[PDB]
Amino acid sequence: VDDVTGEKVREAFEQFLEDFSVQSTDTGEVEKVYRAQIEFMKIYDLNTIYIDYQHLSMRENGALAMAISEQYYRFLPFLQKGLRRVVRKYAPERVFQISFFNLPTVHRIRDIRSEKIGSLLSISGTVTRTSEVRPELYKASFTCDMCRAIVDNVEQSFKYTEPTFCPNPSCENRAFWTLNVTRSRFLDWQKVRIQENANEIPTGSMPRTLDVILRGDSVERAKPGDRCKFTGVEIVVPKISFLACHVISIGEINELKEMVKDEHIYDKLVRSIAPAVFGHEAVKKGILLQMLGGVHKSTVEGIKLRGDINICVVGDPSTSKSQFLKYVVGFAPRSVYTSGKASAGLTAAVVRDEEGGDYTIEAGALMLADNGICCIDEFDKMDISDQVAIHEAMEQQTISIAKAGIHATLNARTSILAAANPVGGRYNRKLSLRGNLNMTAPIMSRFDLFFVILDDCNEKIDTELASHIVDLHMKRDEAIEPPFSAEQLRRYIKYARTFKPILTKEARSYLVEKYKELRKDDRITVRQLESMIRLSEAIARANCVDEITPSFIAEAYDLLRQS
Amino acid sequence: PNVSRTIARELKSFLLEYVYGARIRTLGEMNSESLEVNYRHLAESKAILALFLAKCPEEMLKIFDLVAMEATELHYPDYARIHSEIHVRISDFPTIYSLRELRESNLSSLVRVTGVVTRRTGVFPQLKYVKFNCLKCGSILGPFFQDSNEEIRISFCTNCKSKGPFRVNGEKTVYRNYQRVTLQEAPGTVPPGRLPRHREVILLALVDVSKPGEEVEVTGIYKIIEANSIKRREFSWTEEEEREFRKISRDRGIIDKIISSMAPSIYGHRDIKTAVACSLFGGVPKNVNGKHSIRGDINVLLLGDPGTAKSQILKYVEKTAHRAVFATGQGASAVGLTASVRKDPITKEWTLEGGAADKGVCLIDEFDKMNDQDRTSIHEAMEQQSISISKAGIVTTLQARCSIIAAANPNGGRYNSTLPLAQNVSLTEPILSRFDILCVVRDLVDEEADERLATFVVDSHVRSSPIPQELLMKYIHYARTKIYPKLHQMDMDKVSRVYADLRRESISTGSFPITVRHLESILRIAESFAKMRLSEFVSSYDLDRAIKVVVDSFVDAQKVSVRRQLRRSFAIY
Repeated sequence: VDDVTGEKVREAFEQFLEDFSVQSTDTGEVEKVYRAQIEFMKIYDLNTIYIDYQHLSMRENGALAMAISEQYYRFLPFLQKGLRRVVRKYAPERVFQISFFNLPTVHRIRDIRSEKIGSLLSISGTVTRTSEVRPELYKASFTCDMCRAIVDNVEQSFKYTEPTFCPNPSCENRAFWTLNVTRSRFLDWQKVRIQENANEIPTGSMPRTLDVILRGDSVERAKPGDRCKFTGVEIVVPKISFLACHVISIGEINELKEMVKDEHIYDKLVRSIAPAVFGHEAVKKGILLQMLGGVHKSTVEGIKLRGDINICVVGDPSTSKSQFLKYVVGFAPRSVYTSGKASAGLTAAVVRDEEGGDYTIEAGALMLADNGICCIDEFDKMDISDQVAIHEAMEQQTISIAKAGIHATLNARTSILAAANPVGGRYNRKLSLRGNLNMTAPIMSRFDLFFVILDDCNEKIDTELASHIVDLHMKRDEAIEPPFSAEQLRRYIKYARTFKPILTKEARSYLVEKYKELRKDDRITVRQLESMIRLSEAIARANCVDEITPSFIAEAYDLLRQS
Repeated sequence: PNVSRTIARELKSFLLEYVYGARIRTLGEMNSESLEVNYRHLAESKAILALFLAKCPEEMLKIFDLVAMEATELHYPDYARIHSEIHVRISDFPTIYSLRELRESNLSSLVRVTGVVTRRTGVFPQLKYVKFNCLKCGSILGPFFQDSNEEIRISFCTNCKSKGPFRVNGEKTVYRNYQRVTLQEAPGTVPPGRLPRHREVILLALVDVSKPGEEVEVTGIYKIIEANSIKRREFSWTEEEEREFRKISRDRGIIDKIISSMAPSIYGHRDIKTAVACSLFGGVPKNVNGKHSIRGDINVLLLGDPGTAKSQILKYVEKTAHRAVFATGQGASAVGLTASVRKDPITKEWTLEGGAADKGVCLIDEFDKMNDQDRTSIHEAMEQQSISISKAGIVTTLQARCSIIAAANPNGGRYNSTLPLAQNVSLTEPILSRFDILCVVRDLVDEEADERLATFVVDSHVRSSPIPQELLMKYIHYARTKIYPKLHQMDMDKVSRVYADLRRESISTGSFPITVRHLESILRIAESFAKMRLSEFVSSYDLDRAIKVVVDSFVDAQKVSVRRQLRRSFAIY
């Protein structure tokens, strides 16, 4: 019933591609950019086009998009034949790849049913493992047993096929034709592993993973251990796999412009980054400034520097310092939490694949997050191997894996949130931080800020804390409630993240005196100076001011003096 | 086609009219089967043959071997009794491609690619044909199988019409000689942020003449690359840049300018970068009558406080240098010293591969945090510039003459200056003796250092006289591949006089001695400074800087009680 519907949908798709030219001068009326896109790729001949689904959803009141959207695998050669006919008529070794992107709905891996078999789908998640690219047979040149005649056979992406009848009536046999590789176009075929994101896992469930196939020039773009979003077709494999065609490295203005014009935003921000915790404004300040970094870019030579903020919390037992740990992971999308004591895995472990007996690098705790916060609870009960792997991952913003003869290093950006405890639990003011923390100097270094919490019997704030604890124990109390929700705070974090501010001369002249004042207390070296420099642009982004004044760096100087 | 018949008689007339007679007599007398043809020769003769070789080399190779065997048969009688086929070696390919430019358009064509060979396999079984035994009726049936797929499942018998279990019969089957090496992209020419790719190469008719862990140039066809010719000889220097390098090296004492050009991010101090520059520039390897191989590399060891920069500098050095890979690693380490013999699961065999820099520099971060295998492999590579493989049926001694730049931290964070370095670090003396230069930093306090260090590191972050970086990295490759400065016995004996004072004074006041390895180290540091100075030989005052480099490393690697040695070395300072 689709044999006469395929030519009509081919005519509709080529009418959509033929009736839309470019009239985009002076930001006037809109019309699609496809003919100039074909005219641009005429020189390079890659034929790996990108067609927006939002731009295709306006024709036939969306009904053309809804009919293509369910019968995509049954309409795909008609669409590529219509694309071939329009490039054969508008332009004079021929492979084609049509990619669809920007779907209005983002589907998870747990909502995949069998009602969407063959339809298009948007799958978001994180890549766990990757497979080295291999040639895809696609179409082969079979030769006959007696005719010696060439036949161009088209595979169906299932398994090694074979024709049935010879086209030339010189023979009618069904014996074994022989394969030929000259006249058989080959496309790189990669198989990667996608898995469920850490913020959308059900309670007690397992993060179920799946294998997704990818062809064309969409390969060698997906970086391992990065949140990715694919758009493709659900194809069954003799298992329900996936075929992707589009790759992207993923991971209101009336409210944002209203929130950047006032003057008391930062004071509600330090008490709204953790509304369940009573007290501890310094820890909330470091947690709020530890979500967004800055000035890492490129050194005047050619090496990247550590532009991130490392935050470590210490103190006595039974405090609310783990509550922040439970908040970050419940609010930040780029946040991976580990227990620490029960943990190579931290620094991205190595696992083998039997095809070539080849290694792949699993991110684990260390490389799972991108421009985010990796939070490690119980940092002092870990071993020596994972802590020197953390130190090897921290001196240079990269991680190295040396296994089976191959050495591979990669750029992983993370902000360590380390929760530690003393050797005896109770924090004594008798000695230094080094003998009480019980860890070596190097792993103690490259940490921008330390938060020490000590408790005692001070009734005036203690009765308020106990009343807040017993008032919290009810069905959704308003006591916890912040001055504004997280709804505008997420887009504010993203808007401050894409800002990129810079320092001045007065700030540098006050910074040299501040480094002398910090070194007069004396360990303190260049790393703490780099930590307060990185916290300066983070507080500049949080207060949304471009050129920084030294008065906002004075609060960071007071924060360093408070620690 | 019959068009090959007018091609054949064209090149049959070409070989008698060009050096090809000398080429055919050298391949015939050495009972050789490899014939050498430059691409430029026949390309100047006939560009249509070059276009046919660039388009269809598989059908172009069916004419070459036949006309070579015909020329060898009329030049030498009965040559077909011993050698049936003679192949050709297509060299001098003009368009050298990279491994990341291998695309679908380069299929079924000639391509010259650069790389590094690893996990080489020699004379390992390959499959061309098969047979299968059908167990139900017990019958035989056979097709073809090449070198890319796993195997073509046969599940339909002739008369059984059954799905029974089938067995592989290779007891009537083809004879294949297979030698495939996993080639990889070199780390000295990879763009930053990207990863080096890797391919599989087939070697047939050219086995065990390649060295693993070295740069190689292979010309073959692309389909999996089927190599035709191999070359173990190989951002480069040109004619317009080579005259200005001698003009720059002749004026204004460039050794200190290269030192100031080494660290642009921080101010630092010259003790780390002097050892770093002399280790990257290196010395010269010399042998006497084929034996007594001295190590031309310089392995430096950094020590000091955790806060101080040790990784940034190493990373910068690696970026600046050629074939320098920053392996680092602690827990990850795996197979030590990149040299390993191991089994491989793709086809179930034993192979050897030297991991990832035979001429390069390897960078190790956190030297105290390693296991037994990667300490013993680097101790073998520091004792000798070679790693031996003596297992799984193979015995190969591969080049491991790579310079070592290692960084470490002491036990406890603090350096603890009232104790020697042997009690400070967990390492012992023979692994410390391979490292000639031991640079160590300490802690500092007053407004002066606060006025300079913080301002230079904030100047490095507020911005997004010395030698520029591009000219410096081109000068490294230009001086390391062309000159070999020796020494002349005219007045060099004076250093044997001063070593005679300097050895004796280490017994009476110091506890640690000075040996002949320090003399070999200062001669290497002086010839490295002569290499950086681009001279014909080592000068008389290069040894003054060499003895200053060894005094501020050996005296600084001890207690405060060798303080009299700070003034005892002041007479030669």
